[PDB]
Amino acid sequence: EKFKIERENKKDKIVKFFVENIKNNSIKEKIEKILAEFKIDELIKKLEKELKKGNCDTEIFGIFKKHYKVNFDSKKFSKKSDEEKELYKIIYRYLKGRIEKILVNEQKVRLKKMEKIEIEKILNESILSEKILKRVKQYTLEHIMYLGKLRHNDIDMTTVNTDDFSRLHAKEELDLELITFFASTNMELNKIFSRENINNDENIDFFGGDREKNYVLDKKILNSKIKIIRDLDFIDNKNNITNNFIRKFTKIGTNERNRILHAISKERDLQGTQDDYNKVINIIQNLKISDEEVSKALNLDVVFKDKKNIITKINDIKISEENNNDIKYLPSFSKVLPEILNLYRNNPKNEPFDTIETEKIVLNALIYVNKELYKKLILEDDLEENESKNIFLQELKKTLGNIDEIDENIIENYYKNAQISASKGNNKAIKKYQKKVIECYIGYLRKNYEELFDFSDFKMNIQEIKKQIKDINDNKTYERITVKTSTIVINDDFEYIISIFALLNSNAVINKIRNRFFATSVWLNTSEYQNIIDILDEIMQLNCITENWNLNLEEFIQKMKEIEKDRIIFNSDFLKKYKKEIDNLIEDMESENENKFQEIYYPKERKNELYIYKKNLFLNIGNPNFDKIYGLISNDIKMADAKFLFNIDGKNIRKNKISEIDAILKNLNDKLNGYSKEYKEKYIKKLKENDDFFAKNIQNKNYKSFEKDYNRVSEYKKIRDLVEFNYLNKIESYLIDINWKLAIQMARFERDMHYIVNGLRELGIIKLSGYNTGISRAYPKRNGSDGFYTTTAYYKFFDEESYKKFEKICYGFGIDLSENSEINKPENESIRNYISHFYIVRNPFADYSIAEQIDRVSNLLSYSTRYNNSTYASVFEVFKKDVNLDYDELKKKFKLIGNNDILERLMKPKKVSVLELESYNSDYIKNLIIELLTKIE
RNA sequence: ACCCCAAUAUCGAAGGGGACUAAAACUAGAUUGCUGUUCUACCAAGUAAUCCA
RNA sequence: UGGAUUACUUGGUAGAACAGCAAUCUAGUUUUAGU
Repeated sequence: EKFKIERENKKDKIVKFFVENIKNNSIKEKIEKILAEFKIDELIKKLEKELKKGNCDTEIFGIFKKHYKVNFDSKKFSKKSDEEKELYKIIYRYLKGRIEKILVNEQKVRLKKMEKIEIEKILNESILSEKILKRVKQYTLEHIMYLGKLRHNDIDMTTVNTDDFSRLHAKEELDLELITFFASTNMELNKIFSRENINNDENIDFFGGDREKNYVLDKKILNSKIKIIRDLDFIDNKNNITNNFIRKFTKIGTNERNRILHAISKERDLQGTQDDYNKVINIIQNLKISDEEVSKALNLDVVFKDKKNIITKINDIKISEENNNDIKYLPSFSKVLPEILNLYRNNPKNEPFDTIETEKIVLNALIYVNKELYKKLILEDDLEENESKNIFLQELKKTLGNIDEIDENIIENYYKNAQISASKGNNKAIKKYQKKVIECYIGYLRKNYEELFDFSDFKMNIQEIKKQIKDINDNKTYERITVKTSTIVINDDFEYIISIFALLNSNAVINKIRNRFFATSVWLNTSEYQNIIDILDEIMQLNCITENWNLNLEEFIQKMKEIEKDRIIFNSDFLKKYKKEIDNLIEDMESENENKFQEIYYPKERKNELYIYKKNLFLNIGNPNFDKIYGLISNDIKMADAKFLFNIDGKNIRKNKISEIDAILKNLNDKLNGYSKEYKEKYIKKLKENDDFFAKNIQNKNYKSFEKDYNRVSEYKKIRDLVEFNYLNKIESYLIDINWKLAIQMARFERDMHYIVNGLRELGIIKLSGYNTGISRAYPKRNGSDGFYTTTAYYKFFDEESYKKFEKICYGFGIDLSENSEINKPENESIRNYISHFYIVRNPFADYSIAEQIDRVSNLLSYSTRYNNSTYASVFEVFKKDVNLDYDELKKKFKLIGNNDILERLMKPKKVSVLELESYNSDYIKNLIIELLTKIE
């Protein structure tokens, strides 16, 4: 409620005053010649006299305003201008905020904690002048960026609604993510290509300044990788490059990032763009990878041989695309499943079959039919004007609510009444509601079905020996009866470029931009980003040379074959690397009775004969950074025993004790729902010193026999992770998350350097400008000086004096645009090149710690006060998946390049259960996160 | 622990919001363990051929 | 008669495709209560 009741060319003439007076360095004298007029240190004395009573209430600000009336003339004794009156305003309101915070501090010296701040202990501080200059700078900076934001997005300022502080506050948080996604495809497409010459081992900018002689790299590319590019018509036979990188994928790539960075919402580009037959190629790639229902020969079409028309009735159930909100309220399939199994064991029309292994076939054929049926009876949508025996949900509303009540939310309101009754001390209400809905669905099933539960006719494993053997061994069986299991259309080029980018990145990068097309569409309540939110949901669900055209397990033969062949992509280099690393693991330096890696890496005949396939080793031989990541886990791998299969005490874990611990942790997650945490804590600690009421629980021997079994399953899962190489994925995950999270704020700074230039062009301070097309950088750099104010920036200036005045102003705010000042350092000593080109994943540990770059981005974003701790809070949420954060320590002020013993008080061992146990790999992943951030070698 | 709120250089704004705390269903994912069907490889016991007799 | 080139029977094991269940964590949506 600040801007649009004021600033009628009046705040503008105050900001225009403060800018050219911070430039001339005058406020740091004005502030003390003004604040000396405030008389202090007797007000402190009468504050001491009133706190000698111990008031801390509504009688103190009157004393402060009375002393203000003594000092400042409350009568209009003077004729000061609006600027100096606003300095008075800022100082008086800041002192008001400090005195209310010191009164809540005086409250917080006599309560149960005594954090002390004495009043006379702080005088020569921000009281005199430390932070009020920062306050004036933040005021002027917020108004300059506020002007430049509206100028950038070409908004008429007079017609600004408050609603456009919600329409536009979310369409650029999405654009930071759409720029950080646009540059992590620039590094993925540098692992495919390089330049024509061998000596260039750097990155290309495909999206921007284009260049010819850009050809394939014959390493690190897989058949699944090269097949996508070969199917997208990027490469032809003999691996040459087609002319779609000069007419189709280049031009459509650069225009999108131009329209995102420059915020050009002018029109659509041209009709000469990606038309529909250029999109059917990507449609074909999405078609030929998804699963076919005909390709499901594994729920065994011998269970429904004589019932081969009930599923035609199932497939004739009509559904429509409402995706209704009456699915949040019905309990899910996990609760109706035991009752459907018990209904199968209630039918008096079927018998004990042959034995215990005949009917597991039948149950695994039947649960897939019941699970897909439950989502077609709910979604059974609207109908014509003679439909008598009707849908499931109307009997549900008939059981919940009375008649003349069908067109009203009785399900929603009845769940809300059950939840209100739950919140008044009646914990049973939600389970009672779920049991009523379940018995309603059971009563609906028994009268319209159970002909599908009729298993009178049965073959007692007598012909299903060779029923499906004869069904597969014979071809042309067109009557593979299926389940339909409820189209991909791309509209415009934004969809067309994000889909191609989304089939070129890792499966965690799409979760970063799917959730941001989601949370933007929830914020605006629209449905514009709906064709993109589901194309990203079908590509996240897709995750030929597997064993046919793949691993022979005799590694002499295939390396010799693909040496003498010059399965073509299976280069002998990666096979020899895989060979060498497994040989490094299995070679017993302790050459004794020790073959502990048997059946894990080799099938009972080792030493260069046979080698078992592993996918968390073979999918890390190939990235160009492998041996740096691999070096700090390999000694931990080569020292863990084989307690897995060598003894009884590792097969009693794979069969019995894991399920017992899950059963104990499933009979408390249902006993302890809907209770406050004080009750759960006073019960969860009595479970530790229990001496008679663990026998009423699942196991016995109250807590020692549970913790020993938890320790044994814990060390089993310790050993399973490293021998399967389940830490070479966590490290790559951490590196790509940290580099993503730093490139976010490095794009934010590039946006704010547009807002600065626009907000100071409106104010007439950096006037006589111009627009230079093609280059997409806000400010000029000294790269190619003596005339650098014109060319190397999106905005042109007039003379060099205008750029020098602009640089003086930005240095006054705290943004240094000089030579070599952590911005214009030449290569990789600038933050803009080490992070906006993704070198934390491409080349780790190279001359910089990770924790020494978090500081260099948390200090480049220190010119604003709202960005305070916006990087220690944004980066350290990556690690909450594996360690606990201490947020009270993390909101404070610190640094990481020095300040020893700080990564131990900022993160804790992840203590996890609903019995509050500790995690199985807490210490190892904690020490591995600490050593990843700080290693310089 | 930060932002905004007036008759405002100042005059019960000597206050009030964002906000936290806890609990439900539903959705999506990662790891581990289990169940079912096909395909492949390895090891062990068995049935059935010369050859050495 | 024993070593030996053979074909298939179950039986541990291990990989790949698909379907289902349970535990732990993470992100989200709708909602309830109180301060």
